[PDB]
Amino acid sequence: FGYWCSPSPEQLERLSLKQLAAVSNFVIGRRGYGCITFQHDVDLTAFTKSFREELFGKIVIFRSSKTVEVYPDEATKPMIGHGLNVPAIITLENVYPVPMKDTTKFAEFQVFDRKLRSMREMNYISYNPFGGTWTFKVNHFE
Repeated sequence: FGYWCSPSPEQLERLSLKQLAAVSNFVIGRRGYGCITFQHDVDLTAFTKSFREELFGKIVIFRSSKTVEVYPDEATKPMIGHGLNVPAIITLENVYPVPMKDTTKFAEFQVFDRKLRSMREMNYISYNPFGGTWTFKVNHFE
C-alpha cells in the first residue's frame, strides 16, 4: 500500500540467516508518508516468513495521522540494540501545525518549528513548511 524497502523483499530472500542478522543500509518507507533510514545494521531474522507481510504495515506502520510506529505490539519488540530497535533517521511528510497547512501564516510555522526543535526523543534535523517535511533522528524505538 505504497510501502517499500531496500534491500527489497525479494532481495532479502537471498540472504542466509547469518547475513539476515546484520543487514546493512536498510531503509523502509511508505510513499506519501515518509521513510526510515537505519543508522546501524539491522536484524531481520524475525521476519523470514514474509518480509513483505511482516514489515509492510504490521511491524512498521506509516499512518494517516502523520506518524510512524515500529513494533506497535509490545510482544514483538526486542531490546534496544536488537532487531529494528536501533538508531534511525526519519522523514515524515505532511506534518503541519494544528491542521494548519497555510504557509502565508509564517509566524505560526515558526512557533511549530520551535516546538519541533525542542523535542527530546525525536532529535530535530530539519523541517520544511512547504510540504510539511520533518526530519529527525531517534536512538531506538522503545
